Amino acid sequence: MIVSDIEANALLESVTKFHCGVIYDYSTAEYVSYRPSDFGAYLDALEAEVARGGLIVFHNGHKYDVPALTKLAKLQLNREFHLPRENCIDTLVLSRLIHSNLKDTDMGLLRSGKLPGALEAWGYRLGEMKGEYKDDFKRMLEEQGEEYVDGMEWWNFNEEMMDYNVQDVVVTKALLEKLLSDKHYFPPEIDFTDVGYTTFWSESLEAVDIEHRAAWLLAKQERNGFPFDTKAIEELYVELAARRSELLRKLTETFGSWYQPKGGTEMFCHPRTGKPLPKYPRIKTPKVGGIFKKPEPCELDTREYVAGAPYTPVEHVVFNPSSRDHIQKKLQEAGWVPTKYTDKGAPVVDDEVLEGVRVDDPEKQAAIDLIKEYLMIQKRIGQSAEGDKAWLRYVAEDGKIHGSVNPNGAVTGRATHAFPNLAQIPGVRSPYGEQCRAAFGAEHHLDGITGKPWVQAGIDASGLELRCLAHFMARFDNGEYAHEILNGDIHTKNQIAAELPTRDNAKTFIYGFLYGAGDEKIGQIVGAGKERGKELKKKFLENTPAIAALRESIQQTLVEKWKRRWIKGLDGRKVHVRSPHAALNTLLQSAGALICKLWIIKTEEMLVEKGLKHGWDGDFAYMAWVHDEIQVGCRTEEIAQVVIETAQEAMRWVGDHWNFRCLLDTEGKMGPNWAICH
Amino acid sequence: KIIHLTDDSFDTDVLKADGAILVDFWAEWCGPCKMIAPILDEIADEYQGKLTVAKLNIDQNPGTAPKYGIRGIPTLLLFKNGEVAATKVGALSKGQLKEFLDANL
DNA sequence: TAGGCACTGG
DNA sequence: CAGTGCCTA
Ligand SMILES: [Mg+2]
Repeated sequence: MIVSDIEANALLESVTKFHCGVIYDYSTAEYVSYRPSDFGAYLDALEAEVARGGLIVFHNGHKYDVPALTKLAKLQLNREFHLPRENCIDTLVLSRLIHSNLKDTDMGLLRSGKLPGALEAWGYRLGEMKGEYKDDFKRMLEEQGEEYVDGMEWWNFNEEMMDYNVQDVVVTKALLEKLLSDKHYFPPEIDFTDVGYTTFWSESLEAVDIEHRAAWLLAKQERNGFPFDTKAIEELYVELAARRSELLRKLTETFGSWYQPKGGTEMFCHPRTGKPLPKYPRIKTPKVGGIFKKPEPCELDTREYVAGAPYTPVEHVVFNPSSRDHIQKKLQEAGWVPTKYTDKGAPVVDDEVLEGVRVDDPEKQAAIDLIKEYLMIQKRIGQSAEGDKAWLRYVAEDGKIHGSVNPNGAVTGRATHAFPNLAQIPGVRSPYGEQCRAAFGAEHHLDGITGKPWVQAGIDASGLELRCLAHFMARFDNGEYAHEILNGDIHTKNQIAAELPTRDNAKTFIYGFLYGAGDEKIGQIVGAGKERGKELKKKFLENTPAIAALRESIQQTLVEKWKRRWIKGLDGRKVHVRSPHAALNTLLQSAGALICKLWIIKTEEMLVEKGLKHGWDGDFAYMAWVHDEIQVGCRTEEIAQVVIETAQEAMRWVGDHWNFRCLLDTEGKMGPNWAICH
Repeated sequence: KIIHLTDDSFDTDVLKADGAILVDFWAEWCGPCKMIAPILDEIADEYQGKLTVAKLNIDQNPGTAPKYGIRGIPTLLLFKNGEVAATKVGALSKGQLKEFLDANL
């Protein structure tokens, strides 16, 4: 087993030069540095570990080091280099599994300061290295009277860089051994720093293998990217901006500008007593100025001020439809009586309240809808074009958006998305959603050989969360709930229980039940907010004893205040639980997350087994995985049909693999883009 | 006997009135404005026949002040034949104002 | 819409 | 950094 790390001249996307690398070999207990002219030897060493059926450990190697080495070997040495997935270990991936209850800077992309809770020490250091190196470079130059350029520290190899490289491997080795010291995931009787790859995966907790496979596949998904219709979004941008201006023109006419205090630097005090008046806006008292400037009658002073005469400095302000403060100011002045305020003390003005607001003036009453529309349009513009993370700012040269994915960003095993967040694109049911979704599609990628548009296969797991509930209930109801889902009407069944009016309300109720929603959210489904919210849940459980039995066995496992602060996930991993009340929900959500994770992994492995190649230079390409659905780009319709049926096969395999008490299914849809494939 | 203007009446009451007119741009929430207010009441009485004192609350009539800039309040503008002849900003004393007026009148 | 990401205002 | 919206049931 070897631990390694490399330093190169840029992020994966534009890297062109290997600066150096370091290898620590457990078999020799020695660190070896490789400088620029040793690139070839570095590669030879990695492949030799592979020849021995060994393991290579990197920190974030799955997303950077491994693919960057393949890219660099080809560019600099005209060599084909492809480390197999089976021989690689990623301490970042392992940390996210073992310390899933903690957040991380995602390798320095996020400001540690904004993250909640504590951060794992070794991991924190690794993620801050680049910024740290940049600060040492910046200094050495600033000390030699030499100018600094934004990112020149990464242009050429140097000994300071080499030192950081070596430090990286020492810290990664420390992290690794710390992770491996966790007996829950690695049996104590085995020295995992002294075994072959097959033994490492087979003898460690199943979750270890699943997380590495998920990370490898998702790294490939990121590199694939999601084909994006830049031109269409630009046209959408023009349309949105025009409607924004017009809405602004109207609203600014309806609500005119006004003045507000600004720049005051002196407390206003009652001239009579001298009593400070902190409530009154700040004033300014001119030190110079007079009626007739300093000297037969003198000359009049053309200045606007007069020494000692105070005034309140003010600035002109124009109505801003995006300012909740301005909206609140203008509406109360119309006869609106704020019913709900915030904790920081302030009128609550979300879209909900704006809908209930009523004012006498008919024009101001109608303007509220214009304000609502302005806020929504502002939302669409920020997301697609003007925000810092706008889609138009992320489209790469290959005409695709390569959004990032943290495979295990949630403690339940659920993944998170960012840069940009491709799991928050407006749905087809939302205003402008159809245009937004149609812009992300396999059709926007023209085959490298034939120029023909690719086709899209959208696959979703069917009612996964409910089926997971059925599965866990089987120990108590012997599969009754699961049978009703597959061959009956679970919703009307849930309606009769908890006694509800519409069967659609049953659905609303259950889907909210699975995602531990407060009693309040339950009430709003009937129209008794937070009131019947306690009654409903209770009546449901009463008529569905298997669920109450489950909740009870779940809490007995945790509460003795705690005998254990986690539940065992489907692959054996610990899943932190915040409160006993959340136990069940955590259980269900984790089951769904892990089933979908293993599912997408098996789906891709089966496709490859069938002879299909993963990549734009191949037959299919994973473009997006959003909770329970995956969107896959396919070179031909025939392939898309194969992907759809293969995904169903993979899901059944997963249900059988984990002895699931409820049958699992998927539903697939073929089409040119995400608007049609959802 | 002070003239309480509105945006709609400003043009006629000020820019077309005969003689000098002292306009006071103020706000209810301004300490300095509340200070000079009673002073304005007195000047209006003592200069009756020689000067016309007018007031414009900028919150009730937001369309006029912008036309003259106004960076602070109270802003006292002396008009003559529909044009600004003199301007002072701040809560002047009855004396400084009396001096400002006599000097400009 | 519970959890995350991200935006605009001040 | 506060107040919100957008996704996912
Ligand atoms: Mg590195």
